[PDB]
Amino acid sequence: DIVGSEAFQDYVTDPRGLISKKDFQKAMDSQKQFTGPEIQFLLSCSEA
Amino acid sequence: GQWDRLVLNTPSFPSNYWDKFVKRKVLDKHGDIFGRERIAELLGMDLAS
Repeated sequence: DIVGSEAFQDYVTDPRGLISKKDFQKAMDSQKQFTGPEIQFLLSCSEA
Repeated sequence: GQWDRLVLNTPSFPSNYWDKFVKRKVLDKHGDIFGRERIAELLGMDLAS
């Protein structure tokens, strides 16, 4: 869903596009239709 | 459909229409999941805070 979203791409602090973890933290609790449990669980699932 | 773009900012927009709460209504509906300041610069509404 959030692929290409403007309020997810607001905090993509990477020119190469291999973005950090905390971009997903900031750009999906600032942005709604998500939840912080899902955020921390996803970055648990993410490759750190 | 573009000529109306240049009147969104003004306060005198909802002149003859009755329910002039309109800006607050769109801010309540869509402003939560968007820039509330994006609303408060697009739709006028100077100093929404």
